[PDB]
Amino acid sequence: MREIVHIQGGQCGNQIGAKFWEVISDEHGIDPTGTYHGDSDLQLERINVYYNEATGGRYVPRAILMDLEPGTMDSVRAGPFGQLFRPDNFVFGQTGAGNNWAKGHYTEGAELIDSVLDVVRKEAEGCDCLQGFQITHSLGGGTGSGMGTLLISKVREEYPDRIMETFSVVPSPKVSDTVVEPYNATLSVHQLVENADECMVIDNEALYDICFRTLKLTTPTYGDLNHLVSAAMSGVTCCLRFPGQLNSDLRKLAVNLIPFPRLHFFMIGFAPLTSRGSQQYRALTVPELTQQMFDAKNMMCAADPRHGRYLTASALFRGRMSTKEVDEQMLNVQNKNSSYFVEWIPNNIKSSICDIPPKGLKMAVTFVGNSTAIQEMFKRVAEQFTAMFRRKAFLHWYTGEGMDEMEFTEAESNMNDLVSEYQQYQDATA
Amino acid sequence: MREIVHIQGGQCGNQIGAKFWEVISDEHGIDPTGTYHGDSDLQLERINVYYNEATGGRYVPRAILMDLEPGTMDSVRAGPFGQLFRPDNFVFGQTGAGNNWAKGHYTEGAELIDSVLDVVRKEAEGCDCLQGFQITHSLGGGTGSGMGTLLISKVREEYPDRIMETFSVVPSPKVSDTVVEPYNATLSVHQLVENADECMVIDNEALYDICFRTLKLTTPTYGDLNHLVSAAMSGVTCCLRFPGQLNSDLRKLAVNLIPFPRLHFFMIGFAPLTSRGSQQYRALTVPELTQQMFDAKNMMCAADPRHGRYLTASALFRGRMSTKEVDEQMLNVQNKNSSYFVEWIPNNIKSSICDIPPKGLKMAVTFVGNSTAIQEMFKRVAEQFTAMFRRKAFLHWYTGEGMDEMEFTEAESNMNDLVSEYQQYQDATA
Amino acid sequence: RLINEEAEKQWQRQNAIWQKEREAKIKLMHEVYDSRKTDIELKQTLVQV
Amino acid sequence: MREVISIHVGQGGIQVGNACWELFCLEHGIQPDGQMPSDKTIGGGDDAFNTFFSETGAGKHVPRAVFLDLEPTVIDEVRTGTYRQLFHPEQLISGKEDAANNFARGHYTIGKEIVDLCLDRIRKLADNCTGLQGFLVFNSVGGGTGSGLGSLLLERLSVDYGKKSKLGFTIYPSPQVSTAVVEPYNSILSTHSLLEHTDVAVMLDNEAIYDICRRNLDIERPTYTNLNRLIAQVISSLTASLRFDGALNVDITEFQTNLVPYPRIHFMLSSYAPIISAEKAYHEQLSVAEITNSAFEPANMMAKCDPRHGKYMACSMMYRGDVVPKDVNASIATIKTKRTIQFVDWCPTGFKVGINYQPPTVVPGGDLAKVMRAVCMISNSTAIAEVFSRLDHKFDLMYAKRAFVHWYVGEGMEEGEFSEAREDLAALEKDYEEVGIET
Amino acid sequence: DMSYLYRSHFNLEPVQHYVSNYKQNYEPKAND
Amino acid sequence: AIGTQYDSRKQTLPMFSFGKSTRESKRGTFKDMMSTQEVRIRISMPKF
Ligand SMILES: Nc1nc2c(ncn2[C@@H]2O[C@H](COP(=O)(O)OP(=O)(O)OP(=O)(O)O)[C@@H](O)[C@H]2O)c(=O)[nH]1
Ligand SMILES: Nc1nc2c(ncn2[C@@H]2O[C@H](COP(=O)(O)OP(=O)(O)O)[C@@H](O)[C@H]2O)c(=O)[nH]1
Ligand SMILES: Nc1nc2c(ncn2[C@@H]2O[C@H](COP(=O)(O)OP(=O)(O)O)[C@@H](O)[C@H]2O)c(=O)[nH]1
Ligand SMILES: [Mg+2]
Repeated sequence: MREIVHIQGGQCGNQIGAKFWEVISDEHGIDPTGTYHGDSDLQLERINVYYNEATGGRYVPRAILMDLEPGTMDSVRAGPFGQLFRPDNFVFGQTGAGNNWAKGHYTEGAELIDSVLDVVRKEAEGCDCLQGFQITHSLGGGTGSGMGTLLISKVREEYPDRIMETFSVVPSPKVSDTVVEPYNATLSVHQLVENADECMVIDNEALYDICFRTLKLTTPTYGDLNHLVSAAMSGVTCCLRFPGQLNSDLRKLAVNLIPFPRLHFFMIGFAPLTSRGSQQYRALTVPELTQQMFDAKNMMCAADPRHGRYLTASALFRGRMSTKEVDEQMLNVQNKNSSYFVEWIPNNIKSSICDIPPKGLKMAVTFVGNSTAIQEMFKRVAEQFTAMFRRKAFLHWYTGEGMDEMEFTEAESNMNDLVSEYQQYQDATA
Repeated sequence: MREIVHIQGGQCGNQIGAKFWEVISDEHGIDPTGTYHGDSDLQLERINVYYNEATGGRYVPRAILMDLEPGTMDSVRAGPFGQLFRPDNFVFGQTGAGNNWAKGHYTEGAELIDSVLDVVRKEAEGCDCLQGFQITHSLGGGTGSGMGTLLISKVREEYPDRIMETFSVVPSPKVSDTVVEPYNATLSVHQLVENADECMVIDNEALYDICFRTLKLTTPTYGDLNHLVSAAMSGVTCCLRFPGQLNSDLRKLAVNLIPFPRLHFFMIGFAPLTSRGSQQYRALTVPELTQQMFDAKNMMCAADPRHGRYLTASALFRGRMSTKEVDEQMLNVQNKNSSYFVEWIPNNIKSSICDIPPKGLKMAVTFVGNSTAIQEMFKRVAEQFTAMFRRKAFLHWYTGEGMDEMEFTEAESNMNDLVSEYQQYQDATA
Repeated sequence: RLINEEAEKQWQRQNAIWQKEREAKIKLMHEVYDSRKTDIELKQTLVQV
Repeated sequence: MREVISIHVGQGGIQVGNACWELFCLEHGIQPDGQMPSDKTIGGGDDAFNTFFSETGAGKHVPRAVFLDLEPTVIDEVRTGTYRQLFHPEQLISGKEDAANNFARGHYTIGKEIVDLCLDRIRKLADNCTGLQGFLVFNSVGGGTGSGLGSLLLERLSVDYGKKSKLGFTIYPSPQVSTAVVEPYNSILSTHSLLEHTDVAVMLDNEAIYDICRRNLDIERPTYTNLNRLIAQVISSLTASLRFDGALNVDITEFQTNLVPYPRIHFMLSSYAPIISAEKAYHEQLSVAEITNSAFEPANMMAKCDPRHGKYMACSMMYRGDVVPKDVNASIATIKTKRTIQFVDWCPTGFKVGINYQPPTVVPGGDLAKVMRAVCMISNSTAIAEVFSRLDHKFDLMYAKRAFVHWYVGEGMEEGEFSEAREDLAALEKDYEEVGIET
Repeated sequence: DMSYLYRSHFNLEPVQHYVSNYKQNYEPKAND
Repeated sequence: AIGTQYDSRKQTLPMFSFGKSTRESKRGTFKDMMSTQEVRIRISMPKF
């Protein structure tokens, strides 16, 4: 009943999922080998949302791991919770992309996508009624972005009525990981906005701001960093699997977050995230939950949220908490700080509740808002791209595999127009 | 209900606050671990005034500690009664202003005050309904005084309707401790006058004189001074947190101890203070309380109070005592010294009574009064400032960081006008 | 009481995570200085020869 | 997160840094070998050595110092001594050929090819430092190599590390006791070069130290080592405020803003007390008033000048031990009331006071005796003009008929470099006259 | 030890926690 | 009950407001308690 499937590609994409299943795996108490040891039934009522059934009682996570090189996907196999993945669901090439979108979306990606697409059409139809697709990938990668931006394009071709989703990580200009980051970043965004209904961005550089200051752990590690993103995973899809006061599936959030079809970029957040050493003094209270919930330093994105205004905000709480206090506390956020909330649309925050909380705590909140501040993400991206195109630097690698110089120009114009159109409503007044 | 917050600055402020918080914790019965161990019910009725509620019931003082140098803070966090403070509120710098008012108010403080203002706003809003502030700071230190004064205006620009205090310790020439004390004290007072709602200056020289002549202890110590200061502070706000005959919050004394807008300096003293051998040959009697309280030598301001007349004087007789007796004694004292009470304001003393006494005393009274005698410190400060400025001594330091001599020229005129207007009323007659 | 049950359990595994790495590095650090003693002497031993 | 770096040049600099380092090491508790004593097992801790040492992660502790000289013997002796396992092997950059008392040689001939290494090392050591407060420099005036290298280091530091506070512990020649026949020239040149870059410097003329050593310790055959010990204790007393707990603190940054009345006059002289040998220390009571009085007494002023011959305008003193503000102010009131020591008109108070607890560690095998209270003072007094007055005369007499000018001219220095230095000194000579005159 | 400078040496010295309000209680009811 | 009321019996919940702290507004130190507690050991050095 309204279940979803996971489609992920790329080492960055693989790792996000690899840790993704671990956190979810504990939510309903599925053991590493697939042996059930749950205590409360509610953990087993809506398991169809993510798992199928097979003889022997061992559960399968319906995933499709895709990459063009063997190193990354061969890694999650030997570690914990990697044994769950069905061997037949792995499709992988043998060549490698070299961070070159041209090699990752036209020559090599197309040849292999035939088989991978086949399995995609295989599992999805099996469920009673597909709800949608959630895909995690990386905009700054070569092999990932190509297929990641491509598989989505064809998937949207066969299932026009399905709800689409994509969680992304974008390269900040400060600490750059790929010398070709501007290309594979801006080039991808053109295709993503064409078919994907929804899209999210998490800034790695902003993540480290989460660790070095909030968690107060001296040696953050990729093992540690993935955990935060994993939590946000359950932030959105949470209430879809448990009873609650006001259920809010994926599609309902779309009906209340996108003013026009061409603004589908949101920034997320999680709270409470408190360091180990200070945990005793604070007092868990929903109001204290919200202030840190709207805190400027809790958003995982690099865009400063005080430099613009919010077009719409989302809330997805956790636990047995008073219905009113959410309502009373939610309104005050739109009055004491009116300067930052747009004026032509009233009461511009929605809320929802799930009565079963994430493991270990008593209250939790997931943050989702379409903020005009996200413009600064691409202008910086565009600025580097324009600076790197005038002299035709790094032009031969991409143009040598069939892509012409005309294609880049179309990509830039579309990016530039979105920049302006995004801020048209910022200055708009009623 | 009508809670207050604490924000201390400089090494002197940090030590003074450390002693004050220990005194408060002892008076309300809170152990270092933060677990209630009181005896009567009343000790917890209004504990909200100064503390905050957290899971498990361990109460945390709502103090904010600021400094540009770390050693004092890292020391105060390890000493006795140092584990009650929230580690979150510790916000501080590293370089310091080096006893330079300009350095502490313009170059470094401008950068550092952002976080401190954010945290102070967080706590003040979190309280139920802010009643006011309390800032204790040392005028004689540059790095302290700079930020201490800057934050005064910063807060006063956002909380116009709130009431705020200023516990200040001013350096006398005889008890000189810093060569730039003239400059920093004059510059500080220039800003303090214009915005501070209330100021209570205490003199280290007078403190030493009292400690030696009255207590008769073989050797005073910084703890010895701090304990007296903390006892005075506790008297200053005793009646706001216990049942009493006649409640008198901060606003009542604010109205009853300010003749005109620009005079907001008083002097205080705590009694009784008796020699360990004199604690039993003495009689804790109502007349003795008033006699010792109006005795000149008990004032912590080095200026002799008798050199002029009082404008307004109010007392908080703490513990259970007489009322007929307070009224009659006030009348007798106001008559017998007719010339020493200004003539144009009849009924020129205020009486306040509260029931709960201190742990160890049955009768104790805190004296707050605004008298003309304070002009001595201001006149001496002005003379010292002139003797140096007229020769351009130590001038280039404050000018090399953006402050021009025009500001110095402006401040002295304002101080001189304040002195003149304060002295004028001495000769006023009806 | 149970509110403490889940929190204590989760922190337990994570700490075992903090212990597993630290115990891993500490042994290697034993290796790091271990060799240097083994190499200085060889230089020391060759000096006489 | 507080640290400082010591830059040293000149044989006197190295031999004073030695003693100061034994003092500081014995004070924190690190054996010479660099390994923490297995019995003590300090365990988890911070500060202490950080303010003067940088954690290596495990095991040894590198003293945050750099030694630079153009002469090989002292460097070789230090490397081969009993402190070999302490310092970094390659941070002791040592040259080959001696400068040979030629200041001009120390500034343009054999200094430019090694100042580059000096600056590279200083930068590397600084970048790791995250809480840099300032610098300490020990360099001699009467040595050509020392003067030239110190001048180059100060000039480069003024352009590399910004307004970061710097302190300079120079050493000038005594009014009558001399070691060389060409001291005045390098003295004048160094004064000129260093005037406009060093914020603070304290006199350490040798003859006065000889006088104090003879008078108090009652030891008749001193050597340079004892003077180095006294100097190292002076540095320890000055800097103890930054790493031990105390009721009232003052930092290195809080000196250059509290003892320099004008941007130009930034020379002050200091003194130490008490200095009593163990043979007789305890007979007096171990009178804080008498100790403070001795602090100001004319004889023990470490620089040969008469305080009675000039006014006072700035007196900064630190206390350590079981000092208490009660005694502090009781003594300060009497000193101020005194008439024989008077204060300038426009200096109503020239006292900056800091209180510290840790007593001065007494080293075995030396002359310093165990005590409970100490007083160390840094004073900038109008009497400072005397030293420069005497140096000027010592210079013009020689220059009257171009004595020894041949070698200095032949080392690349232009003819007129000396006249400009003389003019700068005269302008300085005029200033002390101007500032010291009452309104 | 540094205790001789740390804490204060002030001495100021049970069933004294009754409000002045607690003077009102009980008092049982008493032609031609 | 969805705003401000004036009676001690019924409290008024706080209404939080955004701050103005930049992503890199300095501040640090106070590393006494930390997640990792960086490793330190004692190994004797040779005599060279
Ligand atoms: N206090 C003290 N001063 C010394 C000592 N040794 C030399 N001096 C002084 O240093 C002056 C000469 O310069 P040195 O420091 O000896 O030599 P240098 O610094 O290496 O410079 P060069 O002589 O050119 O190599 C003499 O006039 C002495 O006054 C010492 O051990 N203690
Ligand atoms: N947060 C996080 N980011 C990752 C991780 N692995 C990779 N990335 C990001 O992914 C980017 C590289 O993408 P890449 O692996 O080349 O994509 P590909 O084309 O599929 O190979 C880098 O900029 C990283 O910031 C991870 O484990 N955690
Ligand atoms: N009475 C008293 N005064 C203190 C104490 N601590 C500091 N002070 C005052 O603080 C002044 C020095 O200020 P300073 O430490 O330089 O302030 P900062 O520069 O902001 O750290 C002195 O004049 C003292 O009068 C204390 O414990 N008791
Ligand atoms: Mg030499």
